[PDB]
Amino acid sequence: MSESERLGIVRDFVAREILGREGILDSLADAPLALYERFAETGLMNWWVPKEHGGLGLGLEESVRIVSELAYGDAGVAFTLFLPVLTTSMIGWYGSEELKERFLGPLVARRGFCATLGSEHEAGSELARISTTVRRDGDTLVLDGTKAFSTSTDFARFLVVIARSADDPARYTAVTVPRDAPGLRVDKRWDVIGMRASATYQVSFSDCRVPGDNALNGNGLRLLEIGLNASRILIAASALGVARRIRDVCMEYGKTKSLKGAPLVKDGVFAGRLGQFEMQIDVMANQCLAAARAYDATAARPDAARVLLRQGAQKSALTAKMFCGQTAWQIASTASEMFGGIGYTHDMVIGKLLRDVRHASIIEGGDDVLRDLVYQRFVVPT
Amino acid sequence: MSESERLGIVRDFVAREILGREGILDSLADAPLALYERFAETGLMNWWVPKEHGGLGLGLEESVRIVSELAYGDAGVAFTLFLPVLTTSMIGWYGSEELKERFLGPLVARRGFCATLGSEHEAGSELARISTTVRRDGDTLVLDGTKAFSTSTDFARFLVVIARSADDPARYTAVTVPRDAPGLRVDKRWDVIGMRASATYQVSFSDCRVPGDNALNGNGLRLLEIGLNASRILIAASALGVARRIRDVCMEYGKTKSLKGAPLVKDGVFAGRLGQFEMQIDVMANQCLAAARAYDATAARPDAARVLLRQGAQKSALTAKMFCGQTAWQIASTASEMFGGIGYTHDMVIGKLLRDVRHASIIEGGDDVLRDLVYQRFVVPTAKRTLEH
Amino acid sequence: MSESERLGIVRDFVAREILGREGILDSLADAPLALYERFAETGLMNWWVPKEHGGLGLGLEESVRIVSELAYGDAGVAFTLFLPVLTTSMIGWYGSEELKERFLGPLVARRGFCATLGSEHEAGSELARISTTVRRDGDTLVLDGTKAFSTSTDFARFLVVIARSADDPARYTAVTVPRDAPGLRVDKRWDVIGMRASATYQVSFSDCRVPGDNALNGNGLRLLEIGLNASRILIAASALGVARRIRDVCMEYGKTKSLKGAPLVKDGVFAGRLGQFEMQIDVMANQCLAAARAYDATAARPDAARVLLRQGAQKSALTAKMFCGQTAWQIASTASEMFGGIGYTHDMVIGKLLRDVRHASIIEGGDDVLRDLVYQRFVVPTAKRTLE
Amino acid sequence: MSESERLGIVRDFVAREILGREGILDSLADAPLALYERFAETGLMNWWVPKEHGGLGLGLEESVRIVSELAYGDAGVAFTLFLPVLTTSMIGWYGSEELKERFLGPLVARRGFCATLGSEHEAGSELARISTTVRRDGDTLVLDGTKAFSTSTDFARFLVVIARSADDPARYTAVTVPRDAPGLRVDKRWDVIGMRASATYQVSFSDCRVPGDNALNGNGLRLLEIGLNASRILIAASALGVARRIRDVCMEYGKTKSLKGAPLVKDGVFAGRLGQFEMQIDVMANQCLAAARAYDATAARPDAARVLLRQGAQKSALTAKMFCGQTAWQIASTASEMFGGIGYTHDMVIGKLLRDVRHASIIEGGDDVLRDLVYQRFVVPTA
Ligand SMILES: Cc1cc2c(cc1C)N(C[C@H](O)[C@H](O)[C@H](O)COP(=O)(O)OP(=O)(O)OC[C@H]1O[C@@H](n3cnc4c(N)ncnc43)[C@H](O)[C@@H]1O)c1[nH]c(=O)[nH]c(=O)c1N2
Ligand SMILES: Cc1cc2c(cc1C)N(C[C@H](O)[C@H](O)[C@H](O)COP(=O)(O)OP(=O)(O)OC[C@H]1O[C@@H](n3cnc4c(N)ncnc43)[C@H](O)[C@@H]1O)c1[nH]c(=O)[nH]c(=O)c1N2
Ligand SMILES: Cc1cc2c(cc1C)N(C[C@H](O)[C@H](O)[C@H](O)COP(=O)(O)OP(=O)(O)OC[C@H]1O[C@@H](n3cnc4c(N)ncnc43)[C@H](O)[C@@H]1O)c1[nH]c(=O)[nH]c(=O)c1N2
Ligand SMILES: Cc1cc2c(cc1C)N(C[C@H](O)[C@H](O)[C@H](O)COP(=O)(O)OP(=O)(O)OC[C@H]1O[C@@H](n3cnc4c(N)ncnc43)[C@H](O)[C@@H]1O)c1[nH]c(=O)[nH]c(=O)c1N2
Repeated sequence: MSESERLGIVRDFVAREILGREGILDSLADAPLALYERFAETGLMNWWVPKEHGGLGLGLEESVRIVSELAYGDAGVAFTLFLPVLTTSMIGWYGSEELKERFLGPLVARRGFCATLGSEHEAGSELARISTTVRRDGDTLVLDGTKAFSTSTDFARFLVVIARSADDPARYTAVTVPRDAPGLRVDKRWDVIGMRASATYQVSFSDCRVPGDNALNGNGLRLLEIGLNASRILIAASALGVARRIRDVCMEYGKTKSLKGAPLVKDGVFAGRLGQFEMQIDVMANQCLAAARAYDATAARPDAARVLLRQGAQKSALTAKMFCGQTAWQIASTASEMFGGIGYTHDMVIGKLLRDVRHASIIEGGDDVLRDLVYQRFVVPT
Repeated sequence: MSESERLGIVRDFVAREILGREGILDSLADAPLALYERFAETGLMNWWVPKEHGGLGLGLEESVRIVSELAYGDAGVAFTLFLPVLTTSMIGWYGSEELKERFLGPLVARRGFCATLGSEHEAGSELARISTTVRRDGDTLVLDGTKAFSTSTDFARFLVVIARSADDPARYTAVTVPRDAPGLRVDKRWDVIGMRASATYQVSFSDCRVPGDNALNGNGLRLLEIGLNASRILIAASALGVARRIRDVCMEYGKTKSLKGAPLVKDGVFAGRLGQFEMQIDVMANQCLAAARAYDATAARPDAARVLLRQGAQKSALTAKMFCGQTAWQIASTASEMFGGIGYTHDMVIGKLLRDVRHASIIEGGDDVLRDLVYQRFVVPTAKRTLEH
Repeated sequence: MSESERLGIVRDFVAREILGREGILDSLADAPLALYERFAETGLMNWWVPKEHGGLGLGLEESVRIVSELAYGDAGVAFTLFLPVLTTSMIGWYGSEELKERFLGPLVARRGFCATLGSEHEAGSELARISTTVRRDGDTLVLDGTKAFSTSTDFARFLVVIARSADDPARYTAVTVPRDAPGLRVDKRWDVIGMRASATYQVSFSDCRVPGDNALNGNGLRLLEIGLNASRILIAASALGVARRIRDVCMEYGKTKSLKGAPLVKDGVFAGRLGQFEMQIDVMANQCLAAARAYDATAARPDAARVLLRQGAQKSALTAKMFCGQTAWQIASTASEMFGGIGYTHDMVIGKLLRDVRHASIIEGGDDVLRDLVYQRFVVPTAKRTLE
Repeated sequence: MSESERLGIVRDFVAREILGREGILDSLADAPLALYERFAETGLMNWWVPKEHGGLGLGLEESVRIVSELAYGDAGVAFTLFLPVLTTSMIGWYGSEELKERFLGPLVARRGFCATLGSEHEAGSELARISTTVRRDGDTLVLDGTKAFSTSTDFARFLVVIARSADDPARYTAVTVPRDAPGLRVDKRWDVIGMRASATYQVSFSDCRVPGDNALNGNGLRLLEIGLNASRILIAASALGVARRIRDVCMEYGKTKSLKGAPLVKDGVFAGRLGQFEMQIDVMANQCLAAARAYDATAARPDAARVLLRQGAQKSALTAKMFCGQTAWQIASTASEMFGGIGYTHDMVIGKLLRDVRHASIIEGGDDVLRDLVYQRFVVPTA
């Protein structure tokens, strides 16, 4: 199947299961929504997983296009569908071959979800301070602690938990945990203000025991940073998709709205806003594609796992999320006033799109964290 | 009671009835919420209505402070409680003595709401194009048409409707209508994204008959512009109140959030944001008060109704709502990213405050409409006369 | 005469001596320009100095209107003419009666300038770290050190220098120094990017000796903060004046520029920008007037000097300079693109007005300094109190 | 000659002839400055001209890197050196072989400048209203009219003038004119507020006669739009280079400025600003490269001239100039306040860089014009 044919399948899924269903998608309905099963039936679930595990092995450049099309429909749906790339990419590069086969093989075959548990309430983004601990006890690993936010965990097949070693407090380990391990408790689902088609949870571990072979190889904080390269780029692509939707929603309104005796699409102030939007969308698209191409070129190296350990955070993954999160938010903010009073009602979608797009600058590192990281890694040394 | 004790009563009301009860206020609950009757128990309902019409006669300058305090708790509650100033000010200035005694005379003692119906879907802000018509039938006026948005109408005691005459080339008339006039239908309540403690309705008229004496005296679109001077200033005051709440929510979060081994209130980036917020709040407050003082000075003139026909839209009422609506949105927008992931949840109030404060730049004229009005009314005539000219 | 007649005199001065003379004012010519002596002849120099010293004693509210009219013509001319209020207000409240008669009397009668020397290179705005010292030597004070920027000093009658005592753990003192004091050296004039009708200097002291009675009474850094209340409000009023000029320059251009077959003043995008400008000018004006009225109400109190030591920096003086500096810069930035290519030449004044208005957010404390000061003085203590 | 080697030559030229010389560069000195002859001596003048006319034939992608390096030193020097691409690309695609041999050949070998005269005062960007006229007189063309702004004209070898046909008012023609043609008058040099190492002129024509074959083939307004694809992308690349310089000036100041007991490079507000600048520079770079790569792919087609007549303005050329002009101005605006009082003096370069970068959003179409063009061409039709 061609790349163009796959994108048409995604576009038909959006038109068929998302567009016109903003009501249910924005309702924080019992998870998972049936539409996720419908996406499974496309054959495109986990589309990035390598062919060695029965996946399609699609590159991140193609993923940018897929995610932009999904998020045009609903950013919470796109998020839920691409975010497992964070977990699978960490397992792909730093798990043993037997661990990869135990978890990734079934993930693809069963059309399932997985999740990564990094965030904690008190540590915040200062991840050296995380308090979730992992202890060796014979042939098992023992997890204890509370993890603040993780998406899809309740219906995931397995999780990767970033933990600090109690044995050596200077050591951090990523630990694979199956969903129904003893001692794993889903504490609650968060009442998110947007992306309300996604489900995000607080999770607690108390004497949670898993086999010793379940740890990934490497500093868990460095592995997390590497896994976030893919998800940060696709969060940027999601913001691009919402901005495209906002543009199209403005044009649909402008065709029928009258001002000064003509459709609003003929008005100079409106034209100026939409031309600025289109410029911004063009730049966001080129930035996402540049970042994805760089990601794919590195992942194609036969030594990619070792190369990525040296690299850590990819500069253009950080800058793509920063730029697209800021720009799509600014587009939504402008458009939130372009529909008069009806734009202040749920009869128009712009209110939802604005809440949805707000996630991009917040999740996986806010812009204070990421500005500092870009500065320390790519300005100070240069 | 002093002005200071009245504001203490308003603050106590917000503390007792609004703060901590944000869930019900954001729920679009069946209207009117019981808290509006509880506000009437303070003695402050319709606080601006002149002494000559049975009210406390508080000035708009004091109203700015009252609204700011109410909106600090909830902008939709504030909005519901001050918006009738638009209606009562038009009737007080331009209604006949008989009409004023019939509708304004009892309003304060009844603790009643009233509403103004200007907006329409097809006309937009081009109200010269309104399609709600008023036709004369002997000593009676007959209304027909659909009005797009009006706040509190369902539980209001009476309304003022802006209509175009069906008997004249281009004549506009403000017509007073009791809530239960036959022919008046409340079509639906709007599912608003914020201010969900306020209730706003679409309303239709079919052969709705009222006495000819129910028409206010004057060009109805000019009367509406004059009435909007007060509500535009108080919308600005509401945005100021929400901005003060956002500042305080940031400080409360910063006291217990840790960064680099110390509370966030010690961080330089945080301090910079809050110092900027405080500057913007100070500027908003001085603009609202300046606009209100100017309004009060005109309204105290003995010929105020005649003066206001000549003046029309007050420049600083327009610029107050423009500035405060923009600034408070910018503050909420900045603050929406200052709480990390928990700020993306309903565990924090910022998401609600962002939806609430968004109303200020939209309602009673968006900023494209208001920039053009300021330009045409004040910039163009001035440009004739400048030292650079 | 009346306040309106006074403002007409200022407007006439601007129309006759400033407007149309962009080239000379922007040239960093030998200072002071002759137009300053022309202004002296109006009888309005040092218009704020109290009548007890021969001055007109005009309030800061009126000063806002005067300065905005001057700055409409040229922000550097306005700056040069109002900035001595920083120095004279400190001397007026915290100098001895003898010191006030020795310096303020002649300043008015002789139509002179004076300056305040606070800023230093190494200390920056962290003026607790200033390295300019003052040492007692019997009944005389001895000053040593380098001061970074001070306006009009070379042709000023006298200065007030903020110094750190060499005889105390941490004592700061404001010291009056006559221009002809031996040991006072004007190192150089700064080649400023805008306000090139003003002259600002680096100044050094070496064994510069003055009588002990030349010291003002009080913590020198607090006195400075109090003196800056007036000058910060008037910097705000200057930015307001420049914003008014930018609005008017846009309207004059728009009347004769054609677009889509009609004057640009009929265009919707233009109307929106100018409506936004006018909103911002109105808000700036009301902020400046509020700050000035609060300043005037405090200064009218019989115990004003004592009250001001307790109050220090005035919240609305800081917020006025912050707001007007940011807003006038935003207006100039927008306008710098509104004239097409001719706007990128000296045939239009917008390039100069942009450079001129840039001063307002930089001078007398940048916005990083001022946001932090507003935060520490007004946000942190009131967070002890709030309904939430 | 590797590409990295060529870029090293450019960087060495910037270090030798530009850095530390802001005084002279900002002074609107007698033009052309001697440094342009020094650039000619590198062998890189007119580096984009195809090898068919003796040029190096470098693509626009490499040109983006070259211009960014030049503009890092001085945007006005960069502008003067790359802007002839507008003129040469028009002649290359729409001139006859004889015209190309007559004007493009010698341009490369003689290391000269050429210029395009499009803008007019009364027409503004409403170019259908241009009033400069061209009339046929036998086998010759007669030009009459005043052109508002043209860069390097006084020392150019030749010009392309956009004119309206006096015979058929519906027709627009691009006409090549030798600099020394009788009837061509350089009226004045504009006193520009920035890029004061460049020279831009008002030019008038009175009975200016040239051979008929000096005309390019095609609608002159469409040809101008096509030529502007390259120059608009390189204006964006110039703004990028100035933004990189501003970042570096901030870092050099922050290393020696003290704040709360530590160098300013340790301060959180400063780090936030510079991290934001670096993100914006990365995005600008990737947008310029994407636009240049699309330009190069189209220019490499055998039928490029025909393809480009259909295409007209390239979307990503417009969006690159729009984005980079806005972003680099915003960076300059923020930095103009980051140096305290010394930043308000000519002891610091930020004042000049601010004036320099201001050109990018203004020249070759302001953003009101370009937002409307992007809207009409790329938003409205895509139903
Ligand atoms: C819907 C949804 C979905 C998910 C998640 C959250 C949400 C809301 N997350 C967690 C999310 O990625 C996380 O919330 C963000 O990275 C932000 O980190 P914190 O909330 O800890 O705030 P954090 O502590 O980083 O920042 C909070 C505030 O503190 C200030 N601050 C922080 N750093 C600063 C600095 N350097 N300088 C100045 N100020 C600074 C700022 O005001 C900032 O807004 C997650 N997690 C996970 O592990 N797996 C998952 O699947 C998901 N998915
Ligand atoms: C919660 C709530 C409560 C109320 C109301 C609304 C809501 C949402 N209103 C109505 C409200 O005041 C009204 O919606 C606003 O004035 C805006 O008018 P329109 O919705 O018609 O949009 P409008 O047609 O004015 O604008 C829609 C869009 O058109 C564009 N546009 C409009 N004018 C333009 C211009 N000059 N130039 C360029 N673009 C332009 C802009 O994109 C703008 O966003 C009301 N009404 C009433 O009568 N009584 C009441 O009590 C209330 N209360
Ligand atoms: C034309 C002209 C005229 C005058 C003056 C200057 C000029 C240019 N001044 C001096 C002027 O008031 C002084 O330049 C400003 O107050 C700023 O002080 P510094 O230059 O020391 O920079 P300062 O050290 O305050 O700031 C420099 C940079 O450091 C950063 N920074 C500083 N504080 C920060 C913070 N808290 N947080 C984060 N970042 C921070 C910022 O990047 C800022 O731009 C003056 N002086 C005088 O005594 N008498 C006079 O008459 C005049 N008049
Ligand atoms: C240093 C320098 C160098 C050069 C040039 C200029 C300068 C200053 N130019 C000319 C330059 O490209 C030209 O100035 C710009 O394209 C802008 O065109 P106009 O100046 O005619 O203003 P234009 O008329 O396009 O715009 C002026 C103002 O009108 C308003 N406006 C315009 N269009 C609008 C719209 N659609 N909607 C709303 N408002 C609108 C805006 O306020 C705008 O700022 C040139 N020319 C040439 O032929 N050859 C060359 O080499 C050069 N190089």
